[PDB]
Amino acid sequence: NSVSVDLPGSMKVLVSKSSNADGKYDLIATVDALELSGTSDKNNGSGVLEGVKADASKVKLTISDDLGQTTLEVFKSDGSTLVSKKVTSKDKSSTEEKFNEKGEVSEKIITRADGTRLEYTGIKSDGSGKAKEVLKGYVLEGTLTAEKTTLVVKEGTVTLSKNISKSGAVSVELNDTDSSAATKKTAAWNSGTSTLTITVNSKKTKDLVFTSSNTITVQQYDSNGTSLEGSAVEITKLDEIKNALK
Repeated sequence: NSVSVDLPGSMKVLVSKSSNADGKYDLIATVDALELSGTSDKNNGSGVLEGVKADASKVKLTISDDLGQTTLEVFKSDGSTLVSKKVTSKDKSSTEEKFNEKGEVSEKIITRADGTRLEYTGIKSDGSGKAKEVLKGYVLEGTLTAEKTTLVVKEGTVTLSKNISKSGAVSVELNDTDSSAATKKTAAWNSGTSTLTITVNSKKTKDLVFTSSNTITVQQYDSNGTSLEGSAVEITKLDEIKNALK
């Protein structure tokens, strides 16, 4: 009878070959040992399935009509308040949330399609909390407010701040408390190329590029302070960001 359908979020659903007397299709899925079941208006594996955890928490799997997105939710045993929600979007990125007793989000883990992550923890009712970005090879740490995420790396008297706005726009700034003009770093941000250019003693020294691939690269200028030299090097560990700030 049934037809297996592959779903975003590493799940499968079995949809009946034919519809019932009401025209509806039966859906069955097994998600981490839990058996979920439902009925659907459509014949392609989309719709709603429900079951329960061993501890009586309610579970619902919602598959969008075009199979592009899945939502896996856990609720209190009466089904009233959310406990956890995982949404896998059509790019196969995911958001995984936990909620407090009021249904307010207390943790949000974003896994980008490329596997890098934003981890927001200890989220309060104002949308503030702790923030981490998990990149390939290293992690950046900072805070979340309702206005932006700010991830901070410190080296000497330099503080590098990577900001991710509420709308997702990246900007980077550098601030150095160094008194000496021979050694003080300053930097300018180019939003078009996502590039922070560092200057010391009125000469450009380095370009730090925050790529659309969620990597950081560093390239030096010649001693003339005007032309780039060599080729950009991808950062592989936090120590190499610190090196770029020296």
